[PDB]
Amino acid sequence: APQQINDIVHRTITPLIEQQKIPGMAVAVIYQGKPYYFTWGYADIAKKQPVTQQTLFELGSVSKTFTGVLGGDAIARGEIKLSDPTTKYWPELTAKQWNGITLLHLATYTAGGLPLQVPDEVKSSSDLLRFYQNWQPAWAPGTQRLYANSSIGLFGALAVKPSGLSFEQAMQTRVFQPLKLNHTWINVPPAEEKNYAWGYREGKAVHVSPGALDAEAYGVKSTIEDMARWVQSNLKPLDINEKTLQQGIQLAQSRYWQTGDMYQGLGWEMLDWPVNPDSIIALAARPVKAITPPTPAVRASWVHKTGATGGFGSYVAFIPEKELGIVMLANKNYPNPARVDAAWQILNALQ
Ligand SMILES: *C(=O)[C@H]([C@@H](C)O)[C@H]1CC(SCCNC=N)=C(C(=O)O)N1
Repeated sequence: APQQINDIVHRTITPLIEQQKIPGMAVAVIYQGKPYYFTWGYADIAKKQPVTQQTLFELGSVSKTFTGVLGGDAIARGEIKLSDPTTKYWPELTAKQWNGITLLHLATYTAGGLPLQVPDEVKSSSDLLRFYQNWQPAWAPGTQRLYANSSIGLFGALAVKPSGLSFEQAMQTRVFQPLKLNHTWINVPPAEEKNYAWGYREGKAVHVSPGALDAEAYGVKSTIEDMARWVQSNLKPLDINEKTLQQGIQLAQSRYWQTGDMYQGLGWEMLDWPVNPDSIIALAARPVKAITPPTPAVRASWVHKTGATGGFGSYVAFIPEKELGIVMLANKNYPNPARVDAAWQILNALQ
């Protein structure tokens, strides 16, 4: 832990924890390709359990990066094509609004207005089909971006259909295991419960609730160590031995659409580096310009993903061209601006 990294990290995170009243936090900085860990506070306030490098945190929306890479891997395997109509994988989706909506639109939130959340009412596979059949797009496909769990969630569920594997089995065997993310789970096993941090919302300990397509959109839990490893894998995909996976990682970081200064990948979001911090709301509908054809992963990019659950807030960002990256996991959902400002403060300093 070079003193410079210790210094920038502690000087940035200590005040953050104090201002945001965060009970527990873990950070990993990947510098010149190697990880450095830092931990503060509590994983469980009541039982006085501290945050350690083995504490599991709910990644919330950061889970989408895993879904995007798993989708990229299925593409790489030839199991699906992003240009394929959604109906090719869900024939029961006969409603006419689906004509022209492809797996690319689902993966990138450009299907035409799918909702941020699947309604809680949807439980069964039957209610889900009914939800998508009855959904009425406000816009034609590929014209506007509206971040949506019901959009990338459907993408994740359909991308694994050809494999015959459940989404969780596919994720475990095709992404977690090959990358040695041995403490990353969609469902936390009883043996690992001792390490599962509690999230805190209004001072109350809470864990994420089950919901339709939760695994695919916001259901992964992981340790600061596994997330540092996930960041290393995304920083340098070429070191990954599994060909299809190496490929999927690259596909998830290609630039499919542009909205202002940001580009939409599969899961990951990117901005050209260098980026102004200030340049990095329940619903923000934004027109998008298609990148035809998609730009392959650009090394000079700030690649990132923010995510939260009712009780946790997380952020991951990295710059391929600098072999630099960071992961910040907390068991309190605090403002996104504060997460990005802290990450930029640290990475700019190490830049
Ligand atoms: C990630 O996808 C999640 C969710 C839609 O599954 C979003 C939710 C939030 S915070 C929304 C309002 N909550 C207030 N306590 C975030 C975020 O990272 O800010 N991600």
